Amino acid sequence: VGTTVASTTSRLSTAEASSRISTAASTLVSGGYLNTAALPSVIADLFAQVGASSPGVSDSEVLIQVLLEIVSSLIHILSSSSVGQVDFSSVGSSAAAVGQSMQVVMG
Amino acid sequence: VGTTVASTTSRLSTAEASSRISTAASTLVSGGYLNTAALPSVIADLFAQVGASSPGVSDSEVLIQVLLEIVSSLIHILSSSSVGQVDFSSVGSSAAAVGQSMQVVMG
Repeated sequence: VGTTVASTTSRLSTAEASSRISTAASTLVSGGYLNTAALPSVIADLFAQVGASSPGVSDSEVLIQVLLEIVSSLIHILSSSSVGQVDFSSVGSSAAAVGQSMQVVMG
Repeated sequence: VGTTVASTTSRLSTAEASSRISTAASTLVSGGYLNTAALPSVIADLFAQVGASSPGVSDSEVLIQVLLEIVSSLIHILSSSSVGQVDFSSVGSSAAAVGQSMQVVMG
């Protein structure tokens, strides 16, 4: 998986990755916060745009790119945030929400 | 990669993943915000914890688990956050930070 990281990172350092990330973060917190109703939408989009440019790529490599853009977006958001008071009793829904989104990337 | 998602999600729904996520988020925003100095530390930890339980697993499957816990944590945080004013000029460092952390997971 190592060599795979050096492949997706090379394409993520391009202007293209910047645009996608902007749309992923712009929609992720569009309404004003994290919308699970878009989580699966953004993930499916990124994998679609990137998957269309590299159809001969492997499901793995393409996957590493989808997560690279997703994190890059949400991450850029926290940079400004301050992380107030979060309840650990939410991790359950958080892990479930993400686990369900993956279902949209594979189908 | 589809079958891989149904494999990591099955183990992520266990109390084990819950704990890991707690430390991933508790430390991700410990100081009060996102610390890039820990980004590579948390990712390397999760990959180690899960990698120690499933040594016969594939670098791919194990990878999908490392990102599943990371997102579950950060995500659980936003649930409480309100996402103030974020600058798109931060995406660059965001994508770079994550793209650099991967190097700590495989080296």
